[PDB]
Amino acid sequence: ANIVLAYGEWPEYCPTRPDVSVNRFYTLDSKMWQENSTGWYWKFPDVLNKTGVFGQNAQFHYLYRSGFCLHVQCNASKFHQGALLVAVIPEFVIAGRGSNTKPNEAPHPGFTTTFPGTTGATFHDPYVLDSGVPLSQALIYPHQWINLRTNNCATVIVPYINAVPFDSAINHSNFGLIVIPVSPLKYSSGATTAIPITITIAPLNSEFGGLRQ
Amino acid sequence: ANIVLAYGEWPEYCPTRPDVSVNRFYTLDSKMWQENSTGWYWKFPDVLNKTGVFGQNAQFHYLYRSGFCLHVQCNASKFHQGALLVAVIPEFVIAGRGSNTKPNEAPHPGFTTTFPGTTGATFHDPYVLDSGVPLSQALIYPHQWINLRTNNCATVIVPYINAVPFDSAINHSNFGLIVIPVSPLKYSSGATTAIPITITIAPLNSEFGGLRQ
Amino acid sequence: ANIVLAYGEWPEYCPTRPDVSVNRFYTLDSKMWQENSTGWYWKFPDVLNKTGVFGQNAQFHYLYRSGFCLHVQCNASKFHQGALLVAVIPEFVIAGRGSNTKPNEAPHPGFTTTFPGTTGATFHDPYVLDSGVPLSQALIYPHQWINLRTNNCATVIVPYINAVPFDSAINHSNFGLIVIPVSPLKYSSGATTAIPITITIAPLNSEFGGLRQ
Amino acid sequence: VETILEVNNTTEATGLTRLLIPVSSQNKADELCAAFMVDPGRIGPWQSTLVGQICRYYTQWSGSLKVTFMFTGSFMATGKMLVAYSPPGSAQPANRETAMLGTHVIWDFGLQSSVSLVIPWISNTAGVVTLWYQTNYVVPPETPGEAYIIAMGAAQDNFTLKICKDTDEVT
Amino acid sequence: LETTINHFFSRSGLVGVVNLTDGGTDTTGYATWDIDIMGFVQLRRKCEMFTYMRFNAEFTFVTTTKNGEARPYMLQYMYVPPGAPKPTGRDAFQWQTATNPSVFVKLTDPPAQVSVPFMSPASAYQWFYDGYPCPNNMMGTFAVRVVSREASQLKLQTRVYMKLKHVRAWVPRPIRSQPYLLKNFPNYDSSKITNSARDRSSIKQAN
Amino acid sequence: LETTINHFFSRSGLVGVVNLTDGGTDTTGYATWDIDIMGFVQLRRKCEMFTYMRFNAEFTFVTTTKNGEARPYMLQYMYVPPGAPKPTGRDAFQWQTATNPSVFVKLTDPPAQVSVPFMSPASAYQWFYDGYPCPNNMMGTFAVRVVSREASQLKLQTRVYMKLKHVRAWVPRPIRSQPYLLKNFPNYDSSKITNSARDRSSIKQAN
Repeated sequence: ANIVLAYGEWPEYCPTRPDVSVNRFYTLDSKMWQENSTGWYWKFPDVLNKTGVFGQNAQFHYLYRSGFCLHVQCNASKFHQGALLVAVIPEFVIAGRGSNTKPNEAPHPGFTTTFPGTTGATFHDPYVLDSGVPLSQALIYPHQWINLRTNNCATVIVPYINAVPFDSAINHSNFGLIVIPVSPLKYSSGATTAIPITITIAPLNSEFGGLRQ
Repeated sequence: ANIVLAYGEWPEYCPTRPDVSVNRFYTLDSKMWQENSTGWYWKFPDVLNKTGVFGQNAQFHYLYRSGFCLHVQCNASKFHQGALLVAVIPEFVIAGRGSNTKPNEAPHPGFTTTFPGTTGATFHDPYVLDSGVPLSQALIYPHQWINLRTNNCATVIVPYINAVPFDSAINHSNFGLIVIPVSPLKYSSGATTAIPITITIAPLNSEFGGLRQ
Repeated sequence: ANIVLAYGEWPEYCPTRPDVSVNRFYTLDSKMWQENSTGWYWKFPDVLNKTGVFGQNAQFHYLYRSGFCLHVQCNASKFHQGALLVAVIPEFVIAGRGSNTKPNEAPHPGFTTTFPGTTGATFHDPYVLDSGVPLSQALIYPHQWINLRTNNCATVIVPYINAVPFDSAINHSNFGLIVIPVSPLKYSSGATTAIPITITIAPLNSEFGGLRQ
Repeated sequence: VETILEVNNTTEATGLTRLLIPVSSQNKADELCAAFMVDPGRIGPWQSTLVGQICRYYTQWSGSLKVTFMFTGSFMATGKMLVAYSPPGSAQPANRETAMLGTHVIWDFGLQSSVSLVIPWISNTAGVVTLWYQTNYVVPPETPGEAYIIAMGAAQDNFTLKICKDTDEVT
Repeated sequence: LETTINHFFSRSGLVGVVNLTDGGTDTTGYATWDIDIMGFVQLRRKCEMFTYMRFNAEFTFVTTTKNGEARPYMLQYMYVPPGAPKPTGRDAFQWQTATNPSVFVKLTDPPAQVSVPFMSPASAYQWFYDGYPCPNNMMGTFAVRVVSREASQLKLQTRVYMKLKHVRAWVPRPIRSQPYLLKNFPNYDSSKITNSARDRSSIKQAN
Repeated sequence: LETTINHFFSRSGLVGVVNLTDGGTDTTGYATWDIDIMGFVQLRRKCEMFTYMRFNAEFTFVTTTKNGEARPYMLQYMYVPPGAPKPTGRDAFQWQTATNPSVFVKLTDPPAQVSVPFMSPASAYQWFYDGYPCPNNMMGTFAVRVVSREASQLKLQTRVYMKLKHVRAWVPRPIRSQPYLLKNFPNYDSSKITNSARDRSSIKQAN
C-alpha cells in the first residue's frame, strides 16, 4: 500500500505517556455505502472519547496532544464500480444552512451535528462540503482516492496541527475526516446492493496532562 | 523516626507499572479515639478501591501485586496519656461471634464487617482480636507501640505476602491493620476529650494485569 | 504453489526398479462437484492396479513399496465460492452403518465400497468420515484447504507408511485420499452449475518383488 | 494442531453446517455476528476440537491459545469485520465501541482472507471472543451475498497440563 | 535439634477413623473419607500456628474387625485425586478406573502404607484465606472397599495414621486460645470468654 | 513430564475378569481368557488414538473367592503363546506341556505378577488394518486352573490387571466420538448420530 504522509511531518512528542494500551487499532463500525449516499465526516478527538482506555484517559485529563494513523478499507466485488475521496481537514467547521442575516434568528448546527461521536454523520450538500467551500479544490488537503478498480485501502498519517501545543480534547475537535462518493456506486442486478466501509485509527504518540480525579 | 521493616524484606517487583500517580500519600480520615474506645482495623487492598487513580486501576484490572508504606500519626497534648498498639496482620480473617455448631445456623460476618472500606471498622472483643486469638502475643506480627509520652508516629513498610504472585484486589484482602488502645486514654477535666488518629498509606511498587474495559 | 510434505519424510528406497515408465503423471477422471455433494475418497494402491504399466507390474508381483506425489486441481470461475478439504489418511478403514451387535447380522461394507477402484466413491455421512470419527479434527492428518478465492491447487508428497517394509498391493490399501466440501458450492444463476476436480498422481520410488508369471 | 471449532452448535442444524459461521449482506452496518467462550475443557464449541478432547484427560491446564478464522466466500466480495477478545471479568460486550476498546483486530476481506488472534493465559468466566460486523458485506451483481467463516483453534508453546484423570465422553 | 519444624511435625499421629458395614439391604460396602488434617484439635492447633505450609504425607491404614480377630480378606484402598469423581456404590465403575490408584492388601498382612505429594495448585497450603472464592486447596479422597464377589458379612474398622514429611512453614501467627465451634471456621463464643491465665488471690503474692 | 506417552499409558488398570466354577458334572475347572487390550471402552479409546503401537506388558492376577475369604489352595496360571493350542479340559495334556509357561501360587500369597514382551511378527501392533487377510497380531492366552487331585468345590473370581510398559506410538489419528457397537469393528450407527458439542440457545451468547 501507499501511505500519504500528511504535510510531510511525523507525529512526534514535545505529561504522561501511556504507550501500551492506547496505541492499538480502534476499529469503528462499517458504513453502508449505497447508490444515493452523500458522504460521511468524523470529528476525530471526540470519536474516541467513549471507547475504552483512550476515552477514560481523555475524559479524566485536561491537556491533550497526539497524532493519528488512519486506515480506511472499502472492500467491494470486482463487478462494482465507483470512487471515493478520503481527506483530512484541519479545523473542519460545520456551517449552518439558512438564509437569515439576524444573529439569533440565523440557524446554527447542533451538538450532534458538530460532534457526531463514534457513529459519524452524513452530509447534506456534499458539493459545498457543508461549509460554503467547493469540494472540487478540496484536494488541497491531504487526501487519497479509493478507486474500486485499482485499490481498496487508504492510509493517512496525520500529525498534531494546532496553534497551542496543548488543548482540551472534549471542547475542541482538532481535525475531521471526510469520505465522499465522487463517482456514484453502480452494479448490475443480483449483486450486493451496499458496500461496507471500515475505518481503523491508531493514536500515535499520545500525551495527557492535568488529570482531575 | 524509627521504621520497622516488615519481615526484613523490601517490596520489590517481579504487567503495567503506573509509577507516577499511584505512588502518592493517600490520607485516610482521622479516627476519634476516646476513653471507652475499643480499636480499629482496616483491610488494605480494598481501602483504596474507591479513591482515585489507584481505585480506577485496581477495579478495571484482574491481577494485582504491590507493597505498602504505612504511616500512623496520633498527635495528643503533653497532658494526655495512653498507649496504642499498631500491627499488621497477614490474612486477617474476622471470626463470627456465636455459640452455634450447625452450618447454616452459626453466625458469620457480613460484607461490611469483613471488608470495612475506606472508613474502617471497630472491634467488638479486642481481647481476642475478634478471631479467637489472644492479643497478648499479637506482638508476633510486625508492630509498633504509639506511646503518648515518647513518640506520636509509627511507620510500617510491608511487602507482598501471598502464596500466589498475582491475585484479585477485590475479592481477597491481603492483610489488615489493627490499632488497639492497650492502655486507655486519661486526661484531666478541661482538656480535649478526643484524640485524632491519622493514617497515610503509599502503594509502593504497584503492578496491575489483565484490564477488562 | 505450496507443497505440504507428509510427516516431514521424503519417499526413499530401501527388488526391481522400473524408474522409467511408472514415474509418469497418471491422471484420473474429473469429479463433478455440485451443490448437494458430500465428498469423495480413493484407496490408493488399488486405484492404479488397472491402469497400464503400473497396474501390470503391480498385479504380476507379490511385494510392493512406493510413495506418491499427489496433485489435486479444482478450477472454478472467479464468481463461484466454496472450500474443499483434501487430506490423506493412513489405514483408512471404512466402517459399516447399522445398529446391530450380533456378529453375522451386523452390516459390513462390500468390496466395491472398501476398494472403490479408479472411479472413487462418495461418502454417506461426511460428518463422521464414514468411520465414527468426527472430521473437525481430521486436520491431524496431512491436509490442505482448496479455497476457491485464494488458490485452485493442492499437492501432497506422501511417503511409505506401513509396519512391514513390503506388503501386497492388491489385498491391502495402504492409505486413502479424502476430499470434502466443508463450505458448500454457491453461485448465481447463469453460471456453470458443476465444478470439475482433477487428480494426478505420480508413484515416486516404486519397488516390486516376487513376480509370478 | 489447528482444528475446526463447532461454533454453530445450536439446534435446527444438520451434521456439517455446525462447523460454519454464516455471514450475509442482509445484516446491518453495525451488528453482532458470532461470539463464543475460550475454556477448552468446557461444554461448548471447544468440545469438538482436539485440544478440547486432550485437555479433558487432564484436570489442570495453563498457557495461551490461538484462534484463527478463515473466510470462505467469493473473490469479488469485500468488507471489514472486527474480531474482539474480552478478558475474564465483565460479561459479553454490548456495542462495537465497547468491544473495540478491549482487544480487537480489524480484519478485512480484500487482501487478508485468514486472520489469527492469540488468546493469552487461560486456566481451569474464562474470556469471550466476539466477532462483529464492522462495515458491511458488499457484493457485485451476479454473485451470492452469503458466505461462511470457519473458526479453528489450537494451543501454544506455553500450554502445560497437569493431574491425569479418566475422561467422561464414554460410558 | 528437636525444636525445628521438621521434628515439630514429623511424627505418625492418628488423623482419621473409618467404619464399614458391608451388609444386606444397606449394601454400601464402600467407605469414603474426605481427607483433611484438621480432624483432631491437637494437630489443628499445631497447624494454625502458621499461615502457609508445604509438606508431603505418609498414610498408614491399620484395619481391624469389630471384635478384633483378623481373617485373610482382600481389601482395596483407592485414592481419588482432587477433581476426580467419588465412587457412588460398592461396584460402580469409579472402582475400575485406572487414574485412581489402588492398593490391594489382605487383613493378615502388615498395615498398608502410601505416600502423597504436594497436590495444591498454589505454591503452599493456606488455612486462613481472607476473601471470597474457604479456599480451593484440597488433598483428595481415600475410598475403601472389600474386594470380593459374594458379599462379605463382616464390619471392619480402619484407622488412618498420617505423618507429615518435608514440612516448610511461613508467616507465624499466635496460638488459638479460645475453644473451637466449627471445622472450617474460626468461630469463637462471644459470651463465656476463657481467660488465657488462671486467676489467683491477689497481685502481691506468688500463687 | 506427565504428558508423554510413557506416562499417558503406563498405569496398572484393569483389563479382564475371569470366572471359575470347578463343580460336578460341568467339571470344567479351567478358565481360558483370550487376552486383548480392547476390553473396556477407556483403554480402547486411548489406544485407537494412534495407528501403530509397540509395548511390553505386566500382568497381575488378583484371585478371590465368591464371598471373599481366601484359603490356601494351589493355583496354576498358564500362558499359551500365539500358535500353541489351548487346553480343552481340566486335566488334558496341554497342562503338562513345557513350552507353555506356568505360575504356581497359593491364594494366601500376594497376587501373581508376570511380564510378556513384544510378540508380534510385524514391527508394531496395528489396530486399523485396511485390507484382507482383521490382522494377524495376537498376544496369547492365560488359562488358569486349580492344581489339586480331588476336585475343589469352590468358585473363584480372578481379576487381570494390565500395565503397559515401554510404549511407543506412531501415526496419530483423531479420537473416536461415536459410540461403540462391536469389538473388532469400528461400526457406528447411521441414524442417531451424536454431535460432538452440546447444543445451546443461540449463536450470540456464551452459554
